Amino acid sequence: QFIPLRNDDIILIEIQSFTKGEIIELISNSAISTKKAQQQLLQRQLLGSKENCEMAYTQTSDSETFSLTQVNEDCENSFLINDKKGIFLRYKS
Amino acid sequence: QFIPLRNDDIILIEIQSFTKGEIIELISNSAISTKKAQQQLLQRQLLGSKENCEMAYTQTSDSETFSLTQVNEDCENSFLINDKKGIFLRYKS
Amino acid sequence: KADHIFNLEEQGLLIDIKDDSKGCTTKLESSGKITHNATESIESSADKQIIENVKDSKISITEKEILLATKKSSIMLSEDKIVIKIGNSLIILDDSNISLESATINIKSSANINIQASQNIDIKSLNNSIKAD
Amino acid sequence: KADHIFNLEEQGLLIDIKDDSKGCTTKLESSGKITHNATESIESSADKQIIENVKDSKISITEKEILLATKKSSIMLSEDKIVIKIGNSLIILDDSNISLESATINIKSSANINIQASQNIDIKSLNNSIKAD
Amino acid sequence: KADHIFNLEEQGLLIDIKDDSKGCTTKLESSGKITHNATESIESSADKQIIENVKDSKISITEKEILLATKKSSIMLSEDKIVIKIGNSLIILDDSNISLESATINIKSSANINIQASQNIDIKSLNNSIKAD
Repeated sequence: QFIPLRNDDIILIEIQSFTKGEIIELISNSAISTKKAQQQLLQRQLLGSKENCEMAYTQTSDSETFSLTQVNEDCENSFLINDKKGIFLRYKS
Repeated sequence: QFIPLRNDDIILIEIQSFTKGEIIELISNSAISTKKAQQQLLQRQLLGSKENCEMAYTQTSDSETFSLTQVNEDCENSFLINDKKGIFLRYKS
Repeated sequence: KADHIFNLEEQGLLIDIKDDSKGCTTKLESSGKITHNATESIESSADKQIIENVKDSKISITEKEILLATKKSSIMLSEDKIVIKIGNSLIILDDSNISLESATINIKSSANINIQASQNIDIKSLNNSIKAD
Repeated sequence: KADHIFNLEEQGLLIDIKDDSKGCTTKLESSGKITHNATESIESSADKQIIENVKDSKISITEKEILLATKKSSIMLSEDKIVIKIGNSLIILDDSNISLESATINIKSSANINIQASQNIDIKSLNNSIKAD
Repeated sequence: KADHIFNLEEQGLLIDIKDDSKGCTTKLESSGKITHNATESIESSADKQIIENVKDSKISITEKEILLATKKSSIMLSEDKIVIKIGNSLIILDDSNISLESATINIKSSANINIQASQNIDIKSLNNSIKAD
């Protein structure tokens, strides 16, 4: 993989000597849920600038869905795989 | 990414002081091969509950395959890309 | 400002490309049915053949010759030679050569049978050639 | 040595499967248009019906009977019984039985009206049955 | 209890949606061939045109008028006016108005030429109007 460090993340930094700084851990995120984990189960990345591409597998109590969406200014791409319905391919606006 | 800690994983836990516990490393898996690594080359995630979605790239000695499968109770979704054959899309039961 | 779907289910593809007023909705259901729909038009061009077959029930299209055929029955819309068959009754339609072959001919009317020409007329016959008033 | 594309846009599917010389280019645009193209041939078989409908303008294909119909107008290419209708003027075409029903008949020519037979000929009539020279 | 495939290869799409007994198998091969298959039926509706073209070999469908045309040859299944052309031989088929225009007419039979009416009959002519027995 190759995920470089974006701006606006918060980072452990030792100062290992006089003029030797290093980076150890990461203290931030950008994708969680905000619900009680009995209604949502989010498992996903985010991508690029604007964070507009979700490789999400959001099993709710309803169904198990897979997704590759895109949210752009009125180009709204997607990719969906259910279990009740199955393989979708959509374009919206 | 956002992969929360599932149940039934085994975990290094220091006790950094009186009433300060933390979590450092992970000692478990859920996806390997069981063959001699001259016949299979598995590279994959697993997803959600029941572990039923594999983003696998299983190059055997036969061929290089890509896969996004789903194993549900008689809804058996897939997505395959070979080199000999190419882009597939299937639904089975 | 439109919307687009492409499915796959137990039944089959349910594909549409829809504006609010219009669309193009194609299926391939699992019940042996194929359908296609549109709100203006369907065109389909080729170079040699456009053939549809259900147990010798053809509509073929070549460059020149349109066959509309089943068993014992075939309109042949050939170039300059229309042939309309039931054995045995041909109707050739040419530039200047209409035959109406058969074994038997029956002809009815109610007001007129106007039979004109611009040269001679010959009605050759056998045992009877009758009339009434 | 070929190339293959499968799109989706605001307009619709722009699907082709192309060698350098040949190809098969299908669309489903959003403007109510469906097109299909090829460089050799198109075939399509079924088992019961091949039906196309635009406001009672049919071309249907059954196992036996080809209907080519709109309102008041229907060529029926049935098996051994060609029926060509405008009410009221039938032209049955059978094995040995051609009728040309109508109300009125007018017939023109310019060189010959050769009317031959191999048995008797009967021209039954009413008030007039005329000629000229 | 069915199965579904959607391919892409060097040759092209090999798409089927199959139960054990039935299915719908469409291709787009790279050899200029398009095929579609089913086990019951194919339907396809539109609103203006259904046109197939291979070097002026049409089958078009409008709301009203079915053209079945190549060069010099065109059945026009218009509403209430069947027109069947080879230049120069028209056969109009109307409600009560059948013409059989040509330059020449030849007519054969073997058993009967029954020519009846319910009003007068006029056979106008020139130089000959002959018979035999």
